[PDB]
Amino acid sequence: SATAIATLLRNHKELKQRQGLFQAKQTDFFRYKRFVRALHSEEYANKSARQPEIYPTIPSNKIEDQLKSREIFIQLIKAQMVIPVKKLHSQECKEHGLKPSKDFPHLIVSNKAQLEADEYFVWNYNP
Repeated sequence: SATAIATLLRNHKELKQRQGLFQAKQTDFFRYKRFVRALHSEEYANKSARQPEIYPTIPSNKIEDQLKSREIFIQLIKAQMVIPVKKLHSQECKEHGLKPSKDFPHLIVSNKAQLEADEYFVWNYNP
């Protein structure tokens, strides 16, 4: 179910996912709110319409939506298929013992995953 959702949304257009440098490998990363938009995409709606037993349905009441959206994403964090990260500004890479790249931002593991809108996450899963 964590695996099922991640497999379905791993490349979804609404993640607007970019490549960054994570522990020295090129890694896709995205903001939490754009993952929520993939949960509201029509792909997810049709798969939860047919297998609500695997893909949990997103209610329409706005606050049950928010809670069901984070419940789902927390399932991905616990399965270790996404990792919360910090996206470093270039001037910050020397504080962390890194050197900036022209083509990619540096990402480092984040202390806590409080699931705010623009929190960044890297994928840690390839189907």
